[PDB]
Amino acid sequence: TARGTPSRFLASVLHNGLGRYVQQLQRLSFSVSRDGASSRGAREFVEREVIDFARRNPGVVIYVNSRPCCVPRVVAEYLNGAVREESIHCKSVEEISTLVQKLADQSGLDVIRIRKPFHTDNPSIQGQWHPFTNKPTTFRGLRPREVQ
Amino acid sequence: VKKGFRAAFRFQKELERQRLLRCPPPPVRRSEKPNWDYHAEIQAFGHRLQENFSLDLLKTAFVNSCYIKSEEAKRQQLKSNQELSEQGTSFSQTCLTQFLEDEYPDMPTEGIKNLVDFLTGEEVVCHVARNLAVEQLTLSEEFPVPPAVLQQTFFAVIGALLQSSGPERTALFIRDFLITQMTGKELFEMWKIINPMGLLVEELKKRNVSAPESRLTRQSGGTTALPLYFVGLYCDKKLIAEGPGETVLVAEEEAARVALRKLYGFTENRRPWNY
Amino acid sequence: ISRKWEKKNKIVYPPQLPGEPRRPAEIYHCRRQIKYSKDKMWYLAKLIRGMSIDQALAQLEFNDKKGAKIIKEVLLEAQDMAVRDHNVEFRSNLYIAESTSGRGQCLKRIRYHGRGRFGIMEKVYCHYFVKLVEGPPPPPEPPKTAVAHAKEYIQQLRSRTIVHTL
Amino acid sequence: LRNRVTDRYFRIQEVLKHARHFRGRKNRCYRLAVRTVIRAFVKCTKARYLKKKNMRTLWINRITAASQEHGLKYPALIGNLVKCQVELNRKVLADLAIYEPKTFKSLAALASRRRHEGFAAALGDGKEPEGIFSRVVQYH
Amino acid sequence: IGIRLTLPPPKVVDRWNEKRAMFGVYDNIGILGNFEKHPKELIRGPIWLRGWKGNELQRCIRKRKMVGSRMFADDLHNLNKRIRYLYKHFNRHGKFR
Amino acid sequence: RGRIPGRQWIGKHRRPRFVSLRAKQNMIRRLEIEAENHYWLSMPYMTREQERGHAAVRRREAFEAIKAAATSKFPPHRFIADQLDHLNVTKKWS
Amino acid sequence: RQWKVTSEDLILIGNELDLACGERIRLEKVLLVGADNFTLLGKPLLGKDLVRVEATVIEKTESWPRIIMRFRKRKNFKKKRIVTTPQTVLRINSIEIAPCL
RNA sequence: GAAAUUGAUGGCGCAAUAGAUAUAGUACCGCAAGGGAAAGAUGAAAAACCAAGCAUAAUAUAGCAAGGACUAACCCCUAUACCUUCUGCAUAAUGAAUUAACUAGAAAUAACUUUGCAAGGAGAGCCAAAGCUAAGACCCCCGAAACCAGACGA
RNA sequence: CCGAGCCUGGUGAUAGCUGGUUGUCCAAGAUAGAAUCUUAGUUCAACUUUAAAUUUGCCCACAGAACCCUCUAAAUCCCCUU
RNA sequence: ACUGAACUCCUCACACCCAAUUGGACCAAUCUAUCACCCUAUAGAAGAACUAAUGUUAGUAUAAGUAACAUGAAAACAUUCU
RNA sequence: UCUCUUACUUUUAACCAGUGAAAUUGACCUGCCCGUGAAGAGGCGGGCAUAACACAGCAAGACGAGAAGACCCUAUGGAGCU
Ligand SMILES: Nc1nc2c(ncn2[C@@H]2O[C@H](COP(=O)(O)OP(=O)(O)OP(=O)(O)O)[C@@H](O)[C@H]2O)c(=O)[nH]1
Ligand SMILES: [Mg+2]
Ligand SMILES: [Mg+2]
Ligand SMILES: [Mg+2]
Ligand SMILES: [Mg+2]
Ligand SMILES: [Mg+2]
Ligand SMILES: [Mg+2]
Ligand SMILES: [Mg+2]
Ligand SMILES: [Mg+2]
Ligand SMILES: [Mg+2]
Ligand SMILES: [Mg+2]
Ligand SMILES: [Mg+2]
Ligand SMILES: [Mg+2]
Ligand SMILES: [Mg+2]
Ligand SMILES: [Mg+2]
Ligand SMILES: [Mg+2]
Ligand SMILES: [Mg+2]
Ligand SMILES: [Mg+2]
Ligand SMILES: [Mg+2]
Ligand SMILES: [Mg+2]
Ligand SMILES: [Mg+2]
Ligand SMILES: [Mg+2]
Ligand SMILES: [Mg+2]
Ligand SMILES: [Mg+2]
Ligand SMILES: [Mg+2]
Ligand SMILES: [Mg+2]
Ligand SMILES: [Mg+2]
Ligand SMILES: [Mg+2]
Ligand SMILES: [Mg+2]
Repeated sequence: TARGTPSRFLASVLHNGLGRYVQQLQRLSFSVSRDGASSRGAREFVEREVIDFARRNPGVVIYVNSRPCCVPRVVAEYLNGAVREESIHCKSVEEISTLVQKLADQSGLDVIRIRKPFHTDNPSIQGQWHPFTNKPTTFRGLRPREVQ
Repeated sequence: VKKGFRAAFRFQKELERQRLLRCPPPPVRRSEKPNWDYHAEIQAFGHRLQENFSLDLLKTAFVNSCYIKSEEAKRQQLKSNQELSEQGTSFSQTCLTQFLEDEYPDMPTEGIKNLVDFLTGEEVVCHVARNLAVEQLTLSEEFPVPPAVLQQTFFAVIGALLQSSGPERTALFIRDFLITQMTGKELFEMWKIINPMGLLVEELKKRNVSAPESRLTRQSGGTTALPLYFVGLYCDKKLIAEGPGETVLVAEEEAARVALRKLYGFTENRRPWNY
Repeated sequence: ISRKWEKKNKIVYPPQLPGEPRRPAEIYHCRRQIKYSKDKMWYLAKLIRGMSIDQALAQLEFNDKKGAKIIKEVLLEAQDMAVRDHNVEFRSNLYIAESTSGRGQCLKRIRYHGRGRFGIMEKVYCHYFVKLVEGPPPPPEPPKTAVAHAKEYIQQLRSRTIVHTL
Repeated sequence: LRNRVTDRYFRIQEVLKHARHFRGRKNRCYRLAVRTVIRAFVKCTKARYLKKKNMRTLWINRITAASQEHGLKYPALIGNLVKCQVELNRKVLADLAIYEPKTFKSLAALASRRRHEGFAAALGDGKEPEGIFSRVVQYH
Repeated sequence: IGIRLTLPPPKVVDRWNEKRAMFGVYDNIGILGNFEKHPKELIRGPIWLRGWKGNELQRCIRKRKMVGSRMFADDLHNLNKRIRYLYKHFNRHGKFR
Repeated sequence: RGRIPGRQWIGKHRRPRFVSLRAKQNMIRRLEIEAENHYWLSMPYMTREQERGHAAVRRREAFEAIKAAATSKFPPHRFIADQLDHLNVTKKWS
Repeated sequence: RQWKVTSEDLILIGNELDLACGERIRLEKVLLVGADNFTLLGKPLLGKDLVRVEATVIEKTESWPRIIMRFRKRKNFKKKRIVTTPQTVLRINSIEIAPCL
């Protein structure tokens, strides 16, 4: 629930779009296993997709480590310092591809409730409303019931 | 005892997590941790920033003098990034000055200098480097990298970009990664000033305008503990600006700040930067 | 059972640099399996919390509760070991940073009632813990003044934002 | 005890993690925590409708405030903007009222203009020329 | 607290001990040996359920019939009572009738 | 004070209910809609004799499609590829 | 929905847009364009030759897990579902007006 | 519910609330028959972080104690615990102090699905006018007042 | 703790009666009566569920369905087309 | 005229709100056969899952530091006194 | 006894010190009025009230605790007696 979970505001890592888009994902470590049905999909991904993904995203370093593993994993490190570890255990090639693409397209900011669907650093162009807007001014600035 | 291993393994992992949370480990540079390759990381840095860095220049920019001294000491028991950092700092200062002067021709030289100092300061540059991964590729003799070393490395990277791609590409890089840091910031949030009324009086004297006259445009709850005072500065019986405040003096000071912003062309509703 | 309080006296800090504030000495002492209710012990503990060693001893010497004598003995032992082993220069330069009572191991007995019925007595035992910190007792937290309280209110007023909009 | 449950710790924790922020024993005891957590999740599910309803109510209240500042009632403003064929919704209208007071004054002036054009048409019922702002752009 | 705080001692299973290695051998003794021996004759265990299967009531009836005379006194009393209870349960209780 | 005996809206002594101008207007609006419905239903295009059998072919073909769907219910095919693909669970590297 | 937008603004659209991150887009349905001194209103939409709003697909993400809980007392009716909604964050780069009034 | 007749080498067990009641038929209970427990955990050598409950740290107007939220814990708005039973329960109908552990759907006939073989199937017996063989699926826990037999008791 | 003792055993007595009946998710699902020492229950029917075979299912145009009774309700059944 | 649902539209997605009962897809943990080797996979099995039975056992709470309980007096602690 | 109760002593009681239960207990952040409703509200609707806490009394309510109501009915449930 929102009250039982942290929250943040919509934001970008370094104003990611103003000048140029910078892919926030920087590292992808795939822990895979030679043997083990859990990492069959991971093995197929390494064989058939990882090269294409690497060349499509030249700004992401991919570390494929084949060691004995019961739960193959993918650790995504983002420019902002966030680390997201996802299990690719018993996931088909398509599922692994979608997960990896989502990690690539996703920023390092925490996946928590976002308070507002929008964020403006300049919400007002004409002047934020204050009680004295839309209020006429009186001669010599005389408050009501003032004698002189 | 309940026969089984998987529940015990899960509990052991959770106990490890709790232990780590209770006693966090000291920070360690990303180089030490597994899954690291300096050449791949630096090439990815260049490609990610979308710039054809020359690898030798980028490596020289990332290597710092303190790292050289520490490595020599360890050897007892490499070209630093000084020149690249100097070139990058000089170019960044000049290019930011050009951008700011073109965008705000009315801003005074002191204001432009203060804005450039803010953009090239330790805080902003350190933040940009940290979120651009300059720190990870930075070779230093202590971790976390101190802000001074991080700033020097970032400007060395800018200098390497200048030597590789050229002034135009470097200017685009600066516009994208340092000018953007002034978005949402306020003129006097970036350029700290004292006696804005004095500054405004001086500017109006230079512009040949009669000295401003403070005038209580609006007020609310004067005798209460939460007053509002809208004080306007009138020159020749013409409103140049008006500012709110809690006390009359604070309102006058804020009105002076508003007038300075309007004169220098750094109003909140000013034309957004063109990227 | 747990005996971490005793172990807390065996932690050795690394030598301090010359340009570092002198670390106040900390002495952990306790008495286990006191024939006393932890609820009753807690009042004495709370009474002596935050006071100098001498003030705590003076207060306990003139308290009619049984636990007062036990706490006084524990405090005297803590002072003695602080001077002898923990390199505390002055006896009186110690204050009770922590004083609490904990449940001990209790025995179950039977209380006979009027109609062949009974209740389960608990021969209650309690632990007592003290941490003595070298240096003068920290000053009591001053009551917040009208000025500070109004300052807090004005800060709350200023923190207001236009909620649920751009 | 051929087969026994060994995960019950984690099964309890999956519920208690969402109750850690409750009050009293509901944040410690599973028998109570599970009930409170089920109620909390049901409330969270049902609260989205109320979130939307309260957002619209807040927007209506703020638009009413701004229109009253400009001398118009909320029904008048909304109906006359619709008749002018401006399809700004209540969220945007409240945002304009707050952050673009001059734009909201312009919109209120337009609404009053259309309202008076409608009154004039009703009074001079007939084939009199349509109001300048009353003309409707046709689409095909 | 119903969870152990230490990993259980590692359990090593010899997948190639004699029993596992030769498991299943002579299961086709009949078809591959001119049907001189039925595979059910390879079953070593209680005499009353060698090459025979049934529910609890049938198993108890067979046990009493085949080895009841050789059972201990209290064990035979328990078997008789179990047969009685199972008879009542299976012939008088259940959802379907 | 001011109790309605028993349960409101059900008993002999119910809470009085009064029609508001809003409710009257709503009912009148619905009545107007239904009057227009009567008008538009009062003008048939074809007569019964003219319509007789004019959709028989389409209706019969639709029922034929339904019958074909009902009678084409049969177990799905089974392929050797599906059975043999399970061997891939132990597919390993070299 | 209708968004009040300005240059450098961020917008969270509650779905995937089938666009690669960092790709530039034109928001074509602009109802209002406003400045400090003047505002232009569409009937109901402003002209393409009048307004050009451009955005960039900064991020594609999944929303935080949302709990859908159904419960009815005294009916053994309890159900739980966790749903993550696709989302795209867009940064509005420029709002350009042209003299075509 | 027959008979003739036929022929006949350990553990996909428990592991201290489990498995024998059992560390013991001991302690304890009863005149007696009889009933009947609980529990221990270091090390090669002792001749070496996690249940409930509390404490750290009592408490602030208002309300099934949460949710929407919020800059902000509360303040704002929404919200009549759960289970069983019932036509209908917030119900002032039942149960529940709470934590840990234990504690409750057994199966034939005929069908259905999947194989094998096929006018035959089945490793004698049995079935067969596409059947037959094999497998899969398929039916709870606690509770009386009672009745009878044999002992033990004035 | 005697309207007939206590213990053990038959005994896990029986209970149409009360209570309880423990992972996730989706779907269909409230519907006439008869008999019964039977109305606190059960069998059949009706309804409900699943799978399968087949072709008509519902809505419904005329025409049509009683006198007793002098008159007499909303309607109903049947029913091609659609 | 406006307000006003989970109705309808809108952008994206859709198996994802009826008791008893019924159909189906998944699945925690345990063991066994082969895998796997920082926790697993395909299958075969079964004492296979507890917010509830005035449930059983154990722990600790609430009532509660409450109801209740106790030592005749002085003294040299010899003794005396009531 | 009462009109008509009063005074005192002891116990009890309250405070200090030691020792220290029992029933009960869904969770409680535990207000009043009127109305509502499973037909008598602390929790629902409309109002009113409302800093937080101990200690001592009271017994109007929490349909208060206690005993799965002894009354009454039912059960093809028992038993005693005629
Ligand atoms: N099924 C079963 N086999 C047993 C049992 N006791 C012993 N055996 C088997 O008896 C065989 C011989 O037992 P060992 O102890 O090796 O030798 P042993 O002492 O000569 O054996 P015995 O003559 O049976 O006493 C082995 O195959 C054992 O597995 C038992 O209780 N059950
Ligand atoms: Mg007690
Ligand atoms: Mg009523
Ligand atoms: Mg025979
Ligand atoms: Mg035992
Ligand atoms: Mg705890
Ligand atoms: Mg109740
Ligand atoms: Mg009842
Ligand atoms: Mg109770
Ligand atoms: Mg005698
Ligand atoms: Mg007796
Ligand atoms: Mg029974
Ligand atoms: Mg349904
Ligand atoms: Mg609405
Ligand atoms: Mg079980
Ligand atoms: Mg439990
Ligand atoms: Mg229980
Ligand atoms: Mg107590
Ligand atoms: Mg009391
Ligand atoms: Mg007393
Ligand atoms: Mg006392
Ligand atoms: Mg009432
Ligand atoms: Mg009181
Ligand atoms: Mg009393
Ligand atoms: Mg109540
Ligand atoms: Mg009572
Ligand atoms: Mg009763
Ligand atoms: Mg009677
Ligand atoms: Mg009878």
